[PDB]
Amino acid sequence: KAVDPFEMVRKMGMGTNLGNTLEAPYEGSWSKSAMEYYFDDFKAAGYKNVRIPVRWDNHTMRTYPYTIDKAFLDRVEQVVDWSLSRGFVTIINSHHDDWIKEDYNGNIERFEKIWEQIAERFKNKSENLLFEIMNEPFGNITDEQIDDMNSRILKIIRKTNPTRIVIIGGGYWNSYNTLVNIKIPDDPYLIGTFHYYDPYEFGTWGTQEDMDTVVRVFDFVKSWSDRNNIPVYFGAFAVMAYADRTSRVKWYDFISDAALERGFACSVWDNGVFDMAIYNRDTRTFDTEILNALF
Ligand SMILES: O[C@@H]1[C@@H](O)[C@H](O[C@@H]2CO[C@@H](O)[C@H](O)[C@H]2O)OC[C@H]1O
Repeated sequence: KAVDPFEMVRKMGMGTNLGNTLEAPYEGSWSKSAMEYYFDDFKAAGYKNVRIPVRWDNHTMRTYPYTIDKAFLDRVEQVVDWSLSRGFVTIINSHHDDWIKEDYNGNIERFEKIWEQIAERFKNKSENLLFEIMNEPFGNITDEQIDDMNSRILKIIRKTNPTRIVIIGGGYWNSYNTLVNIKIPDDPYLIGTFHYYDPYEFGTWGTQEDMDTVVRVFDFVKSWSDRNNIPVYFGAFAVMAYADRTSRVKWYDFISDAALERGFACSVWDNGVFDMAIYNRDTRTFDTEILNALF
């Protein structure tokens, strides 16, 4: 007996991303690196969870045995503990580690070793630390390889983390269609996550129709959720350009109302740039209007 996915999702509520930080090529190379006070402010702001993207590529050896720099693991643990110590449901993953998609067969072992070491190093963390296998799994990889990856990375995790909730891609959506996974691993500690995906990238968001599209997507995902008995998590919503200020505020308010109503847990995307940012890391102030739209 441990905490179950549905209980975890209800607990996660609305949260935030620590974007363009640990998933940049090197911490700091993009947005300001992680500072402990970030978490004090997130807490004071109402966030109930913090997703922490991480790109392991440049901190892991490029050749066998694919060891992760101890120094980097220490760094991620420091940031995780700041989050966990403040009561946040904390999520860590693999983000922008595209090398794995560029050659699945050739790089899957390095990906396993990476996950092997992560699971090991955090095996004793609170139940509130969740393992998200890979940020946006859909794309330049086959549906079979995606399924193979989840099964094997999940199996690695389970050896040292028997009951820790793992997050895997449940599907994605766009203005034309929604895709959901039918092939779900047989595990009692999984949460499904969906992101906006468009296989044909080759307007501006915020309209009426756009909202009708999302409510549609959300209802289908919800049906998926009830049918497969698996909670839902929108790990990075509101990653779009809007026609104007008033439209942006409206979208955050809408999206979060619709998700929380259907019992979905979610994290807003915040790249810390002042440009899809809600929290200013230099002034330690939030875009109050948006924060109120989320809660
Ligand atoms: O500044 C850019 C970031 O905003 C960008 O972050 C992507 C935004 O969409 C989300 O779905 C992705 O997860 C997130 O990585 O990355 C590139 C950077 O230059």
